[PDB]
Amino acid sequence: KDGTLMNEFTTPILQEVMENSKIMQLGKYEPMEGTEKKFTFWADKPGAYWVGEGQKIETSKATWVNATMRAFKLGVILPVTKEFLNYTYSQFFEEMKPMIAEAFYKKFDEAGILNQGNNPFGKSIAQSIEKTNKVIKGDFTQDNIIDLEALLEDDELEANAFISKTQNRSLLRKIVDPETKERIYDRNSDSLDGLPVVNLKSSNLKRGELITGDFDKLIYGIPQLIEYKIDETAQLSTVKNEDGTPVNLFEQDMVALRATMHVALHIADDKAFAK
Amino acid sequence: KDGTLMNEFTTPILQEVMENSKIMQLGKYEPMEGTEKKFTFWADKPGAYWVGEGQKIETSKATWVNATMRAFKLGVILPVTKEFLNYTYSQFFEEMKPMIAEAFYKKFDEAGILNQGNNPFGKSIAQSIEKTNKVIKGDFTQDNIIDLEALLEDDELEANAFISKTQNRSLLRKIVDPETKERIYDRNSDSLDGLPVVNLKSSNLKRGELITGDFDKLIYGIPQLIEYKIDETAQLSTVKNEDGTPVNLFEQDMVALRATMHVALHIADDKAFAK
Amino acid sequence: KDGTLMNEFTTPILQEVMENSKIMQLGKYEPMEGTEKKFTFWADKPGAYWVGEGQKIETSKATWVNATMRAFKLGVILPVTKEFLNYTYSQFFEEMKPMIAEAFYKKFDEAGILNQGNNPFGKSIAQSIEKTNKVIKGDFTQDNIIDLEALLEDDELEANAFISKTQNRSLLRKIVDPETKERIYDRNSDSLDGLPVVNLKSSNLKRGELITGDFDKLIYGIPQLIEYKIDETAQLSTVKNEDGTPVNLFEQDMVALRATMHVALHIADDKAFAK
Amino acid sequence: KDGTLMNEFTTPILQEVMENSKIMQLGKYEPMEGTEKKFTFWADKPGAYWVGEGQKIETSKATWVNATMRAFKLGVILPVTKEFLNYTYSQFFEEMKPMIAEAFYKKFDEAGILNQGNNPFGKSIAQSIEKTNKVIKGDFTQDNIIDLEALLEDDELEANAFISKTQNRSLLRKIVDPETKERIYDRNSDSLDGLPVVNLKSSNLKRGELITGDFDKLIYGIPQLIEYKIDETAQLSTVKNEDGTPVNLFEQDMVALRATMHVALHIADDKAFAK
Amino acid sequence: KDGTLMNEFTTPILQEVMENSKIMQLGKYEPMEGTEKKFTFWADKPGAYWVGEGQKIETSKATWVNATMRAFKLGVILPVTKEFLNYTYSQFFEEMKPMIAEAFYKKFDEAGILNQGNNPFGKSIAQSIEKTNKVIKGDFTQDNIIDLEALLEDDELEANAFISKTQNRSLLRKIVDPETKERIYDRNSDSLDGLPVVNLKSSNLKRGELITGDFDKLIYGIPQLIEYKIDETAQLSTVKNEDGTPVNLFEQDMVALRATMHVALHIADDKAFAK
Amino acid sequence: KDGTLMNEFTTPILQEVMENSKIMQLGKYEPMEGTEKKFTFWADKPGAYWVGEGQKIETSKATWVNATMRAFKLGVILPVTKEFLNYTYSQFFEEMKPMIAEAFYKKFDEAGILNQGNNPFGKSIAQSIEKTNKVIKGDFTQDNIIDLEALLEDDELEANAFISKTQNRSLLRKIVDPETKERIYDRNSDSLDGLPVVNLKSSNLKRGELITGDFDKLIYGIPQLIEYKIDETAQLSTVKNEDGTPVNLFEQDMVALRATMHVALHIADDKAFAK
Amino acid sequence: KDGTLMNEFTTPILQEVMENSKIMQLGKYEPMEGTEKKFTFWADKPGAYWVGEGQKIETSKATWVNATMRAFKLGVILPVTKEFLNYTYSQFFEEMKPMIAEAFYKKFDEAGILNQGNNPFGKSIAQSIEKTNKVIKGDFTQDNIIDLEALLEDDELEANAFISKTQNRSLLRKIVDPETKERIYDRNSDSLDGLPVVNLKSSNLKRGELITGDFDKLIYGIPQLIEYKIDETAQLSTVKNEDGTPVNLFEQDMVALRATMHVALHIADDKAFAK
Repeated sequence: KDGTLMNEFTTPILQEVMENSKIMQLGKYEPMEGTEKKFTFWADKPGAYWVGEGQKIETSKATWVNATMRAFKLGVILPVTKEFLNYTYSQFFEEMKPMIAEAFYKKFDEAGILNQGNNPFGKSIAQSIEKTNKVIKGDFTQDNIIDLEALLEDDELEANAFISKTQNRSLLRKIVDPETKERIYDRNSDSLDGLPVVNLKSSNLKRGELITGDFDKLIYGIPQLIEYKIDETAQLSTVKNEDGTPVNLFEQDMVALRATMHVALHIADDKAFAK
Repeated sequence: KDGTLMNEFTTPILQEVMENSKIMQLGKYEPMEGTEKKFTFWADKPGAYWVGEGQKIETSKATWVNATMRAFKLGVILPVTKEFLNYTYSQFFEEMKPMIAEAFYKKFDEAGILNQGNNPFGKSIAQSIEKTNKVIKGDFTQDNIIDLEALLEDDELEANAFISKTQNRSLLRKIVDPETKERIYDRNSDSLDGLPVVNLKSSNLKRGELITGDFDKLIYGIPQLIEYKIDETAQLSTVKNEDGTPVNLFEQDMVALRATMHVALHIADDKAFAK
Repeated sequence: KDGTLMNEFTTPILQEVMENSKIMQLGKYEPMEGTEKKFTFWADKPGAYWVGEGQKIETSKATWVNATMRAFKLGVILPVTKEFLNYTYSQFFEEMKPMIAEAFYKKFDEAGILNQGNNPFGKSIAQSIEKTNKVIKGDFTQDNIIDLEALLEDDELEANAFISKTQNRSLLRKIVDPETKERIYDRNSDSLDGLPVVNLKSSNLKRGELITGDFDKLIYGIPQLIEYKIDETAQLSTVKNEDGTPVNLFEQDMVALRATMHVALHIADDKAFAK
Repeated sequence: KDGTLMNEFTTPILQEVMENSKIMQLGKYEPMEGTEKKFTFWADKPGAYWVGEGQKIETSKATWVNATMRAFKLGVILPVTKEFLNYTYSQFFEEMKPMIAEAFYKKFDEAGILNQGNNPFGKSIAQSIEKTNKVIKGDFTQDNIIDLEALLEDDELEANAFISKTQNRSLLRKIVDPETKERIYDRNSDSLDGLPVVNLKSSNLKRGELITGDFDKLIYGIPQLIEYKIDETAQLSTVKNEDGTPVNLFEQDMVALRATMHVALHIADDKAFAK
Repeated sequence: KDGTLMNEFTTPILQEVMENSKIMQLGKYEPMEGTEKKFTFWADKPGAYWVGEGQKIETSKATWVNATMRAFKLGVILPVTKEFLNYTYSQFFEEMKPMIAEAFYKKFDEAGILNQGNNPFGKSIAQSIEKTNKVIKGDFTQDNIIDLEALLEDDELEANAFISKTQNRSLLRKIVDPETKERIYDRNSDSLDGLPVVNLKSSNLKRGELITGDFDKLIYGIPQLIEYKIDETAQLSTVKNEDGTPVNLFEQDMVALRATMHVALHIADDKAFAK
Repeated sequence: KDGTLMNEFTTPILQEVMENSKIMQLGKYEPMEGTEKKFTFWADKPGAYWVGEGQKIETSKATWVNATMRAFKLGVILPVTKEFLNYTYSQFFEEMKPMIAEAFYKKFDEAGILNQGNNPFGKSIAQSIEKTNKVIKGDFTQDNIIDLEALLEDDELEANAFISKTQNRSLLRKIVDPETKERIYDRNSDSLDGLPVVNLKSSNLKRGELITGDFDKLIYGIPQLIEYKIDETAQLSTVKNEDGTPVNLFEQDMVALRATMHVALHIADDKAFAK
Repeated sequence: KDGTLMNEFTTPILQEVMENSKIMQLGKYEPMEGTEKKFTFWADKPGAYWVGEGQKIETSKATWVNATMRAFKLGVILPVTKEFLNYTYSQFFEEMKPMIAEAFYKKFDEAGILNQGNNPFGKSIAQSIEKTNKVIKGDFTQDNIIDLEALLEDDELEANAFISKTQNRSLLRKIVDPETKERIYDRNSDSLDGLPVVNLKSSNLKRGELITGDFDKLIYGIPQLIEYKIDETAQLSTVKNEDGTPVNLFEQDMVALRATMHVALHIADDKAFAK
């Protein structure tokens, strides 16, 4: 069990959607360190004569919580000896240094886009649904999607683009208005009211389109580094038993990433509710 | 509390609120205390040739009380001490003068278009609801929006621009007529039915566009500051707080912007009512 | 009486009603001395190898209408004495030449609809409704508006222009036809109706919309006149004995305009009535 | 009694009546005193290796009628004295020859296109409605208008041109269709039907479309010279007493016209039903 | 009595009906009256370590059919005596060959389009509708016309051209269509559902949408004059012979046409039915 | 009964349409039986200054099917004696190789896209559509057609064209989009949204189109092999009766062309709702 | 002659009428439609070194009343014929306009000072009767005249000149008493209390002297309308008595002016009372 030589390559199933995950979130400006904060609150009070009204404005909301990339894998442990012996599995791990790094890049944006993904904690849509009642309950319609865009507009803002899941994109494109097109019906993605939609692969989102405005994407950069020591799930091949093993044999490259997502005031959400 | 070495940042909202205050209201400039407005009506003569019938009416309108801009409080006082010590906070104090100037029009629009803190006797919606009930009850529709414009135009007038809210912006986009697909909100130009309409973004207005013809903007400018003594004083952790608290040293920045608005006694409104 | 300063004079409202009055109801500015005449001829015969019988017609038309003039009188009584002392009241009567012109144009255009002073041959709409039925009680419809235009087109000649009030203009824009291409509304063009529509603000019409074939308008009259009262509506100033008679006046400015309205053969009529 | 100086007829209805009276309604006009039209019916019979029998016969129909425009009575009698004295009335009588020429077309169309105007040697829609019916009377609708074209195809198998009536255009425009085309005419389109035809003035027919395809209106019509003796109607009063009609001195212009209409059993007529 | 007289017969609208039969069929001319075959094709599907099993064989259909063109009877009896004395009636019988050819095409088309026309064995419209429900029963609709083509597509056959009638053209135009464009009878291309449709004169049944795929055109030729012996349709006393023998009279003018048509079960003709 | 030689060949306008069915689906050809496998996402870490997660996906995919062109005997029994004696039926069996190839393309597509056979079985497009439940309930409408194309583009890559069944193509031709453009129809090439829709002759597919772009199509080659010794009996008789097929010359040739198809869950299809 | 005049002469004692014009002066001259507001005293107190406490006040004047000068009665009618015929009397009427200008100033000053026949509310004697009486009169005395100025000084007001009638001037200057004080007379003008004062020609009582402090002068000019209309209001006797109707003949000129005197808080006035 676990240890066979065979040619394997991953293509356009998850890696294609991974590269555009944070770009769909619209990461306006990438900061060096997690210290980006908004200060303006805007204060004024109108009187008439012989009166002095006071005004105060001071705010700071910085986002800094690094999320690591994938370490040495249990499946790659059986393939590590195949990497040393054959050229096929070595090129597979070298392609993984970009493919699985993109998967770590995908899950980092998914932490903000979905509440179930916990890494950044208190960022984008994950913080939006809990703090503000922006999510519309029920079936996503052409009028309901514009009503979802109203929730993003309610906090003195405007929605840029709506992030769509693999199953949520079908339900959004199915709905069409009484007279207006709404569902595009040509080649382009179906718009909620006017703004274009971008696809983002998610595990939590199934029905309804969530829209994000201004939430920054800033990172140290998801890389790859070859190492000998990594503690995870135990793996054994022949004449060996592993219980507290980490440093003994090299399985896969311990990739390093330090990513952060800037928190927004209000971002739109949509979900199907049944009782 | 400390309050030292901080970077002040402004979000893209103050620039939009300041420009739309008088532009949506169509406030004509007048260099006088209060306001003066005129209205005239002439009479016609009979069919038979002998003598011509005279008597012609002349009516005048005036507005009172110009709302003054609010001075800086304890929040800006903590930053002004940092402005004297640090180079970065010194430019922030001058930027605070410009931000409050934008907020001065924001309070003027709240007093002008809405009845949130009425400084003038005719406050668009307050002038409508008290004198002539032209407001349409119920949900906003494309047929109902033109009918709302019909309510203002019936009393010898014409609808120029409908003041849009944050929730009303996307509510107009959702609205569509039985035959006509026109709504105008997602596009660069937004109109109620045909004639151009600008968004006001007010705390008092909840849902529904409110049309208005002519108004006034007088003697308005920007904040004048040098050295000011506070009267009431907001509660703060930094520096001493007292009942008769004022500062001789640089802490508070004074403001000077007085403006008054006149009503034509014919303006439309829209609001949702529960069945 | 009070008195008070005139300050300023309005022009904005009267300017729109003055220009559109003569062009309304398909107006023709054709020069006529005293009265204009129109004639029509008809013949009918069929037969062979026998005596022939023929017929001939000669029609006569008359249009005799007098000038519309208005003095300063009881209406501008507080401004008549104020003309000698204040600069605003003196310039008011000179500017009233264009304001009373709007009133002189107001009665001439209203005579086509109905009006109190019927200078013309009855009324261009009332005599047309008595000759041919076109008006329907209830509510004006978009399909019915095309039928109303066809109602004038059926008798004698095809209709070109449809006259409408300010309240009717907003009501016609609210109305939409069964086909998308058929309905024009407020969104497309200045005119709501399909055919050429002219705005005429009058108390006699008040939401009706009636069409006309072809009617002529001939106007000639200078606005320069000054005399010591003739009509006398109400007493002025109150300081001397005896009040009522038109004898002895301090200041009065009269403006005359002699205009004759020529009757059309066939026109349309439409009015709304509550059930 | 007493008529001088003033002359010239405007002729608003006579100008358009001459164009589409017989020219639009009928296909071709081939000049003859008694024109004859022919039609052949082909025979066909199929069988298995036997003799083929089938009688084919050609049926011909002749049309001969002379409808001349007569010299005018009563009206021209007062005008003849004015023609001899004044140059204006003499030129008016020569222009009346061209006006009566249009009236001769009006009398020809009344008994040629319309049902029973002068009843000039039968034919017209009157012959079609009595012998073969083909009218299908009812309410004027979009389905009923197509049924009029279908009635011509059911009896003779020939497509018919649009109606030449202005009073029927009012009933035609009021009709609404499920399709976007609607078919209304007058507002933008020349004709509601498939083919294009101009509306003509009707004296006998009140309401309903007069659609006819293949027809013949052969004519030899021209204005004739005025003679000394004529008797038709009322005699004119002057210095010498006269009661019996003979003219003697006064002259009225006649016309020599021979117009005939040919039938083809393909004409549409609509009539309103009320019980 | 039937008196012989010199008269030229008109070609009328019947001359265009000749080309309709072959154009609606859209089939190649076969060298002789025989048989046309079509393959059934297709074999059993995929399988490893298994038997192949049998496949379908080609099936031939009957293409040869008996037909006859009728000769002129007692209808051309008065014309035969006029042919001997005058050159006009003699040239009329030679020109009647083209008229008889139109009748010869009319009999062939009547079998393919209708059940009332009896000539060909196994009617194209009648037998196909009886064997399988392809023809629409009830009200004529634009959506129902596509449904008739869909019934033909169920048997793996695409409709090339729709068989149009003069009565059916007005019925198809009156039917409401979901599309904003709308074809309506004929404009330039004339389409029933999508592809181009040809008009055909049909006295039998009529007033219903018909569609056709591929029907055979066959060799026959035109008229062959002999002027001897006849079956005799009308008996008469002096104009025609009582006994069917014709003796030596040249009223016969024999015609030769033995054509045929064979088509697959795809063509269907809709018919109106009363509830 | 009766196995007589006819010496007649039947082909074209049936075999040509079936050949373009399976190849138009667009898939990469593979040398041996076995599909290309792709790994599905590697797991990621969430925390900083910790061990990190380690998991990688293993790729798995397979496609194995051996297709064959069937040897005919059920219909080739009479044709076997005709092939051995006459050159026409012998050349017909060689031309039947192109007919069997059409069946080989038909069986490859019908098992996948329509699930008529179980050749693909596991990797069948219709079976995958049932497993995914992406099918739209109801009639094939313009709104449903755009939703069907979007259903594939949401889950995976956007499909090129929706696979038609000719009968479904005609029903979809009746439906047209909201914008001024007809969907598919019969202009030049039928298209669902982008690329040209491939019509496939199917027994299972009748109404509703399935959209698949990334579906594999691979074959061993073309079907051509020798004929020797009888197998699988359906019908065999001429002079002596037989129960089981053995001995003598073969009726039609069994031909080898092993084809297999792999799927990636893209097809959706549409089913009509019945109550 | 009664009405007829040959030689016209200028009016005697012209300097006395001009002296009354200059007498109506105490508190400047300002031209307006009504009365202009004059600000209060506003005093300030020294108090101490550090604390700065004072007072500021503003007073307002009510805007009312304007001047008028009317046409002369009876005597003007005699002068009307003389002015029209002779150039010398016409120049005398223009010189009479300057004499009536002196009378216009005389009327406004006299009615304000005595009898209260002015339109102006609160002036000299009318101001004393409404607010507070300063001096009581019975017998003319030197001590009583000094007490009148002391009564005005008690309400904080300094008098510059005491205007009085010609009958009261001699009584105030010279009085039989024990000791005489303050008279002047020989220097420039006779004094009542101890200041130089001008006497005005007015219809006033001989017993009782009046004193003025501050009263505003206002004017709009003199002699505006020269040509007179119909005379009816004035009582005429010369040449022809006018009561009802009168032709266009100028008798006397109409003069236009506007006067309003500012109401003083303290003004001295004395009125005679019986014992």
